[PDB]
Amino acid sequence: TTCASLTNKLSQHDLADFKKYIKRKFTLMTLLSINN
Amino acid sequence: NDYFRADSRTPDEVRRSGGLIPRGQDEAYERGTPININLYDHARGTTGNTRYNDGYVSTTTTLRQAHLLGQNMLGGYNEYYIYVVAAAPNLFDVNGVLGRYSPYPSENEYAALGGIPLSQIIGWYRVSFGAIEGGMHRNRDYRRDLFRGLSAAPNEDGYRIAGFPDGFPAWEEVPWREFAPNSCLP
Amino acid sequence: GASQFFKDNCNRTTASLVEGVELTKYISDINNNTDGMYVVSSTGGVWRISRAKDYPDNVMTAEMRKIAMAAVLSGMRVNMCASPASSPNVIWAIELEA
Amino acid sequence: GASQFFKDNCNRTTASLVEGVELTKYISDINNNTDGMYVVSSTGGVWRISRAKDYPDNVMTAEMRKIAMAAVLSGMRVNMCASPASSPNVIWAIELEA
Amino acid sequence: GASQFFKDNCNRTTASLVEGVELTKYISDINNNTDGMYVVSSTGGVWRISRAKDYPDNVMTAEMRKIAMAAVLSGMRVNMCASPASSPNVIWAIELEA
Amino acid sequence: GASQFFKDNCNRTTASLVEGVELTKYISDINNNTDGMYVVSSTGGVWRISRAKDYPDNVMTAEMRKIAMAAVLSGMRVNMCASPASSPNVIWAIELEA
Amino acid sequence: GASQFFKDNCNRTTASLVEGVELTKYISDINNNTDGMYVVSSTGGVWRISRAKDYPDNVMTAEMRKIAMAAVLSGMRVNMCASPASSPNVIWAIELEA
Repeated sequence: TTCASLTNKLSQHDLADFKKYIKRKFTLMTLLSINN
Repeated sequence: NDYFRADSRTPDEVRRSGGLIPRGQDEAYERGTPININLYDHARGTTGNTRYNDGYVSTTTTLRQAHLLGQNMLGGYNEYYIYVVAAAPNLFDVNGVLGRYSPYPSENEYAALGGIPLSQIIGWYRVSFGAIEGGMHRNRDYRRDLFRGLSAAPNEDGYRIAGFPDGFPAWEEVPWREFAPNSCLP
Repeated sequence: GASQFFKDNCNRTTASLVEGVELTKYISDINNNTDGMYVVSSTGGVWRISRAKDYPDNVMTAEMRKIAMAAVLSGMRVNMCASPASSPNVIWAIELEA
Repeated sequence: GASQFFKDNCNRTTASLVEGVELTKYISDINNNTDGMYVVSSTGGVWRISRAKDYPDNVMTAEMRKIAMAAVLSGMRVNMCASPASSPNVIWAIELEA
Repeated sequence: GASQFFKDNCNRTTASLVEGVELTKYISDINNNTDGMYVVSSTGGVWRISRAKDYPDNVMTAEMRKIAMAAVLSGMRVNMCASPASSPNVIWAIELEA
Repeated sequence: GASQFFKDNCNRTTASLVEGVELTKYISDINNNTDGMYVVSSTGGVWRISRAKDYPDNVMTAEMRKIAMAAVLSGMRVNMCASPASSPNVIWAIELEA
Repeated sequence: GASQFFKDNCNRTTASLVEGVELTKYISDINNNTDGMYVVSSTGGVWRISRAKDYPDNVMTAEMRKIAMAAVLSGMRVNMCASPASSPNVIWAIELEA
C-alpha cells in the first residue's frame, strides 16, 4: 500500500468508528428512555 | 467547548445532508463517506465555501474568528451562516497534529473528520451583508445528551493520520515517526 | 406546536394547553410532603406528573415519565395539557414532539 | 418498505397496511374523554395504540409503545397494520424499519 | 462471530446457530393469526422471539426483546440459536456483539 | 443549580441539599451487608439510592435509579436532597439537570 | 479503577474483585441447559449475572442487567465482584465507570 492509501484507509476506519459510537450512544439513551 | 464554522450552505441544505459534509461526499452524513481523507492535503486546500476538502470540514475556535474567515473566504456571498458545533472526538486540532507544518496556523483550525452530523450542531447565526443578523437560532435536532462533556480528539490519535506525503521530513521526526503508517516511514 | 388532535382534546377540558415547552430538570422526590415526580421548564415552570395505581391509567402515567425523561435528556419539546387546579399544575396529557 | 412477512399478515386481516410513515408526536392522555396512547405522523394522520392487560398481548402492546416512541425519538420509519373501524384508527401491528 | 461459550451451548442443543446477523426490522403483532414479536434480517430472514409468562424465563425473554431492539437501532450484529422446529424459527438464545 | 422548587422542597425537610454533583460510578450490590444501589461522584462522595416496595414510592425510587444512571451515562449533573443520618448518606430526592 | 468504596465492599467477601473489564457481548439464553443471562469481556472471559425473584434483590439484579447492557453498548468499563465458586463466575456487585 502507498503512504496515501494507508492514510485514507486508516482515516476511513476512524470515521466509521466515530459514526458507530454516536449510533450506539443514541441507541443507549433511547433504550433507557423507552424502557419501564 | 464550542467550535464555529462559517459555511455558505443554508440550514435546510444541512438538514437534507444530515449535517455539514465534506466536499467529496454525495450522500447524507450517515450514508456515504469522503472519497479521500487526508488531513495534510485538507489543511492546504483552497471555492465557494470555507475549507472542507479531502474528507474534513474546517471549524475554528471563536465566533469572531469564524466571522473573519467568513468575510474572507465567503465575502462575495450576500448571505452565509456560522454554525455553532459542540466538541467531540471527530474534531482534530490542526496546529497540534501538524506541528510547525500547519499551513494556516492563524486559523486555529479544528478539522472535523468526515464532517459534522446534524445532532452535533448546536445552532447557527445568519450573516447578512457581512453583519450577524440577530441571535443564534437553536438547532432543534441538537442532541445534548450525546455531546455533553465530550472534547476534541487528542493529538496522538491525529499523528497517525496526519497524511503528510511519503518521504516528507515529518515522517522521520518525533512525534510522527512513532505513529507513522508503515508505508510512510522512509 | 401541538397537533390539531392534541389542541382539540385539551380544549375540550378544564385544563390549559402549554405549547412548545423545553424541559430541563426532572425531579423524583419521596419526602413525605412533596412525594411525586416533577419537571421544570427552561423558564422555571414546574409541573407534577400524574400517577395512577390501576390499569389502564398506570400504563399512560408510566409513558408520561418516559416522555419527560426523554425530553429532558434530548432537548425535544413537549406540549402539555395541565390542570391549574393544583400548584404545581398537574399534567393530564403530554405530547412529545420531534 | 414493509417486509414481505409484514405485508402478508396484515393483508390476511381487515386492517389496512400503511407504510413508510414518519411519526412525529407521541401522546399519553389520561383525560377521561380521550384517555389513551396516540402517535401523529408528519402528515397529520393520528392513530391509537392498542393495549391489553393479559399475557401474552400485554407484552406485544408494550413493545408497540416502545417501537412507536423509538420511532419519534429517532426519525426511523414504520409500517403499520391499522383498523379503520375506530377513529382514530387502531394499530394492530407495527414494524420499525432501520 | 459467536463467542465460544455461546457456540458451545447452542451446539449442545438441536437448534441452529446463526452468526453475524444484521436485523433491520422489528415487529409487534397482536392480530390473532400472527400474534407475536418478530425480527427480519437484511437478507430476508424472519425469526420470532420467545415469550414466557413465569420466572425466571420472563426475564430472559424481556432481555431478548431489548437486544433485538438495540440491534435494529444501532446496527450491531447478533448471533442466534434458533430452533428450526417452527416456521419462522424461534430464537432460543441470542448474543449481541460490539 | 437546584431549581427553586427543589431547594424549597429540600429545605422543608431534615435532609441537606447537594448541588451540581457529577456522578461517575454506578453500583448495584447484592452482597448481603452492603446490599443496595450507590452512586459515587467525581469528588469521591458516596450515596445510597432509596428503595421501596409499595405504591407510590416504588415508582419514585425506580425513577431515582433511572435518573442516577442517566447522569452517569451522560455527564449531566444532579442536585440532591440526602439524609446525613446514615453513611453512606441516603438520597430522598434527586433532580436531573440538563 | 474501582472506587475505594467498591473495593472495600468486595474485600469483606469471598468474591474476587475484577477491575477495568470491557464487556463486548450480551447473551440471553433460555435453553434447558444454559438458562441464564451472561456477559463476555474482550479477553474472552465470561460471567453470569445474578437473578432473584424476591424483593429487594429483584431490583438490584435488574440494575445489573441494565449496567451490563450499557457497558456493552458504550464500551465503558466495569469492575465486578464475582464469586469464583460457580462456572461461569457469578457477578455479585458491579460498578459502571464513566
